[PDB]
Amino acid sequence: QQDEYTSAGYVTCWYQTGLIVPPGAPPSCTILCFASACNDFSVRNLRDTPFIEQTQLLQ
Amino acid sequence: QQDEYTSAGYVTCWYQTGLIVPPGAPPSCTILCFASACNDFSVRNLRDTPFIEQTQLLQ
Repeated sequence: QQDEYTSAGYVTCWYQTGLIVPPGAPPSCTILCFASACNDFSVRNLRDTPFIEQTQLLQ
Repeated sequence: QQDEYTSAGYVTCWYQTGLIVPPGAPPSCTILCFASACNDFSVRNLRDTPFIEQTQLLQ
């Protein structure tokens, strides 16, 4: 839960030359992003995930 | 001269994905078949060829 302190820098992508697509191909293209930690990654504490919840004993 | 006995199996070719040809190229294409025996081929007897014939002494 990063605060202004212990935060991380912005990441951005900008055109350098401009995509050059020939007449026979569609001009638009789609780029996708894959994110995985490098080998040197570590965790330090353990806590409840604030993503899943429940209300009653589900039956 | 294969009979039902000592006959050989059928050979067939089917589309797996479908030819994908881009706008700049012609959609139709032509495939050709080359047939040659592998190294292990053998013949056993000798006989007249039933493909060529004659009528008289050609002069």
